[PDB]
Amino acid sequence: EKSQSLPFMNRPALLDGSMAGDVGFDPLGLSNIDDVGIDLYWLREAEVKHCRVAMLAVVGILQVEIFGPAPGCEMATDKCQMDAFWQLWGAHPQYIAFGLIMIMMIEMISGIATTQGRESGERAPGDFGLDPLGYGKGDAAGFARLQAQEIANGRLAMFAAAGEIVQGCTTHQGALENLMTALRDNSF
Amino acid sequence: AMPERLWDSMVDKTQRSKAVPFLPRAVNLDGSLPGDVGFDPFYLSSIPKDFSGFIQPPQWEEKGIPTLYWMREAELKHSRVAMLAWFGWLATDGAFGVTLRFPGEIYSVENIPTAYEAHNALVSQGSMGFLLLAVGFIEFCTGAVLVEVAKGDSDREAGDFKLDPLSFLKGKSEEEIKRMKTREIANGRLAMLAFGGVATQTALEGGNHAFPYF
Amino acid sequence: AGHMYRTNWGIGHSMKEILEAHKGPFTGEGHKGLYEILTTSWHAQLAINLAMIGSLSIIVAHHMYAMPPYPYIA
Amino acid sequence: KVDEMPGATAPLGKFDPLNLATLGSESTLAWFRAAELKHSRVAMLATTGYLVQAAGIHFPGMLSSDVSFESLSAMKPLDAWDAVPEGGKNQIYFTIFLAEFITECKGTHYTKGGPLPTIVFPPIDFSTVNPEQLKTRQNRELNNGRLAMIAIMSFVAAANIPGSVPALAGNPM
Ligand code: CLA
Ligand code: CLA
Ligand SMILES: CC(=O)O[C@H]1CC(C)(C)C(=C=C/C(C)=C/C=C/C(C)=C/C=C/C=C(C)/C=C/C=C(\C)C(=O)C[C@@]23O[C@]2(C)C[C@@H](O)CC3(C)C)[C@](C)(O)C1
Ligand code: KC1
Ligand SMILES: CC1=C(C#C/C(C)=C/C=C/C(C)=C/C=C/C=C(C)/C=C/C=C(C)/C=C/[C@@]23O[C@]2(C)C[C@@H](O)CC3(C)C)C(C)(C)C[C@H](O)C1
Ligand SMILES: CCCCCCCCCCCCO[C@@H]1O[C@H](CO)[C@@H](O[C@H]2O[C@H](CO)[C@@H](O)[C@H](O)[C@H]2O)[C@H](O)[C@H]1O
Repeated sequence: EKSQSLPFMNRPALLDGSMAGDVGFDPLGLSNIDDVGIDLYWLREAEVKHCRVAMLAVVGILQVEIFGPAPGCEMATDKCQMDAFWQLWGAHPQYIAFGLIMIMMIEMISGIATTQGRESGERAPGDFGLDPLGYGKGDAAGFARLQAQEIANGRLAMFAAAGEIVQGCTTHQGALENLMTALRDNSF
Repeated sequence: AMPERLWDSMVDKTQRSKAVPFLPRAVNLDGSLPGDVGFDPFYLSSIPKDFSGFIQPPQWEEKGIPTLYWMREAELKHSRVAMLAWFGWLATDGAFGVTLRFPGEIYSVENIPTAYEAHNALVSQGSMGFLLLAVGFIEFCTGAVLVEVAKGDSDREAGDFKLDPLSFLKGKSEEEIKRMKTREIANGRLAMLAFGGVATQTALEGGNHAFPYF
Repeated sequence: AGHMYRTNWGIGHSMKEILEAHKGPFTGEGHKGLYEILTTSWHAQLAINLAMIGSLSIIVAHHMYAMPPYPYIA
Repeated sequence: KVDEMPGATAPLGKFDPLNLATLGSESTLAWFRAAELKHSRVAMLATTGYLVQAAGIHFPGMLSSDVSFESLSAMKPLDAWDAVPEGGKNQIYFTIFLAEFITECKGTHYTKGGPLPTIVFPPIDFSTVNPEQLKTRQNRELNNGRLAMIAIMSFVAAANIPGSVPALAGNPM
């Protein structure tokens, strides 16, 4: 009857309790929309993709700052987020637009699958069937934990990824550089 | 003038208000709400407009909030902000003995000598702009309820959130809850006028910026 | 200007209640019926549209010789 | 019942003149209970952590790479706070930050009738001891903290306002 996360208000009607991470947090009623080609199925497919991109982006920033670039790249610089990106583009832009076309082929097909996956309810939101390791032929209670840990880490990574981009473009220093700077100023 | 006047559907010509005994009582006032003495000399509770229209427009669907309910919800929020703002304005000025300031040079005495220049100084820096976004998130996550109550789908009291982390009132008699609620209102009312005092004097031609602002 | 009409969400204007509100004591019923006209007949549409587009092309020619917008064209 | 519990000793008994234990619910009193339990343990370590090193106890060697334990030869014990470096002052908080979690993440919280904050790192089992003798110890634990909460406020007021405390102002600190 009442939202677990907003206990002063009613729980939204379509937030059944079945998806991982569902604590009934939707105060504005966005799960209710069924117009302009988007709904709870499209919003969940959006969220899981935002999760995944942001989880990779945090490790990708921390990788080439702690350990530097991959072998075959040079002229390392202050921040690894923007300063290296325009630098590599100017250095050798072939591998970076190789990927942009390869992502483009993957996205056009995953977008067809999302529209085909809602018309016939046999594609789980987020599910591309990628389980080469077999986590999921195991315990259903243990696999339901893996579903919630993907969402919980992915939600936290969205703030961290959007964090490291914006304070990279603001301070023009590295992300671990910004953490040690903030440690110095609020030394307390 | 020959229609039925609007003074009759919102003025109740039988009883009189406790405050101002020469005016009749507004129709939506009762003794029900805490901190009530029937005080409404301008008959604001009686305006038959839906003030939830500001959040969501009236053309979205059939819906109506009581005017009295939206006022109480405002007055509680005006109370809460002013209780903290008056307290936070003096505490950073050193009116309670210790000049309470955040760690770090940017919020120290040398960059900001008193709270009067903290709004313009922090606005340029950005710490002011950050708090605007942080409040924005809360307001949006807490102002959607007004819609629910206006659709008749909720039985929540005005300004009531399940925020009692220390369990002040769990299991208290309605007499005990009402008295406590009156304290939120009476202390809130005094602090709305306290902040209006402090912010006004401190901005005229004279007037210092010490703990006493006269 | 592309938010002045009502589609799927309550907010906005219906073209029908606009026109039907405009009636004076010289005009009688005023604009009643012009919806059925302009949503069930393609000829009535062109009659407005061609008159407008034709007037526009005249308007366009008067503004391009007096305020020449391209470089080296004047 | 406020009189029958750890912290109600002989010379006062139930000490609540302004009736603060009645002010909330039973969950309210359990919060104040383990507040005073925690206020005690911080003040007992700060009162003792003040006496010692005001007398020159002096860890041998280096605290950090260049800011070694010269913080005791001259500066008062209220000082040598900013002399401790930031990375040294950071680990302290984070061991505390971690210790505040197991305190909160027990099977039953304490305001729901659960156990009060237990030792975080070395968890020697403490369940076994005679509960008659246990009640005498929790009176001893709180009363020493009551005395230490006053005493650490004495030590601050002596360091700010000279002559604010008679038989204690003639002390080099
Ligand atoms: C109406 C309340 C209010 C407001 C708007 C401010 C605003 C300000 N204070 Mg201030 N303060 C307040 C109350 C308030 N204070 C109170 C009550 C205290 C004492 C307990 C203080 C103690 C204080 C200190 C010690 C200092 C300031 C400072 C400042 C300035 C910079 C702070 C900043 O950028 O945010 C940074 C802070 C945050 C982002 C904290 C998070 C705030 C959260 C998001 C608010 C939402 C939670 C809120 C409590 C409501 C709960 C939800 C609700 C539904 C119940 C800014 C002018 C600084 C300054 O410049 O001094 C001159 C400074 O050093 N304040
Ligand atoms: C409020 C608590 C508190 C705080 C903030 C500090 C802070 C500080 N102490 Mg200190 N200290 C404390 C309590 C505290 N101490 C206590 C209770 C004792 C033992 C009686 C000491 C003994 C001590 C010595 C001998 C010295 C310091 C020093 C220092 C400074 C350097 C950091 C360091 O090595 O600390 C180390 C802090 C500790 C080892 C104590 C905390 C340990 C935790 C609480 C576990 C408790 C251990 C044990 C079970 C309890 C024994 C207490 C009693 C039975 C003897 C720093 C300012 C040094 C300095 O720079 O001199 C100015 C120095 O020479 N302290
Ligand atoms: C310099 C810098 O960077 O920061 C700047 C930022 C910024 C934003 C520019 C600034 C500002 C603007 C601020 C703070 C403006 C605040 C304005 C504020 C808060 C103004 C309250 C008025 C309250 C009134 C009038 C109450 C009247 C009360 C009246 C009229 C009554 O009749 C009360 C009474 O009848 C009752 C109801 C019944 C009885 O029971 C009692 C009686 C009969 C007496 C500052 C301050 O300059 C600081
Ligand atoms: C000083 C503040 C004051 C305001 C602000 C105000 C405002 C309105 N008065 Mg009012 N008023 C007085 C004071 C005020 N009136 C006084 C001293 C007299 C005696 C001289 C007086 C007399 C009448 C009559 C005879 C009628 C009337 C109405 C409305 C009406 C709604 C209009 C609507 O929305 O249709 C509004 C907004 C009419 C009504 O109820 O029906 C149409 C109606 O007949 N008034
Ligand atoms: C046709 C079709 C479909 C479709 C479709 C459509 C319209 C697909 C289109 C998708 C589209 C248009 C996807 C854009 C992505 C842009 C990105 C990722 C930008 C990243 C940019 C980033 C991460 C940062 C960029 C920077 O600029 C920043 C911020 C700072 C600058 O200094 C420079 C840099 C570069 C650093 C459906 C919908 C599936 C239905 C049907 O089934 C089939
Ligand atoms: C520093 C500024 C100086 C201002 C000092 C002002 C002194 C504060 C007033 C002391 C009153 C607080 O003490 C508290 O009072 C409230 C309400 O009366 C009581 O409230 C509680 O008990 C009373 C019985 O009296 C019940 O009716 C009530 O249901 C219950 O909540 C508490 O039992 C008591 O603990």
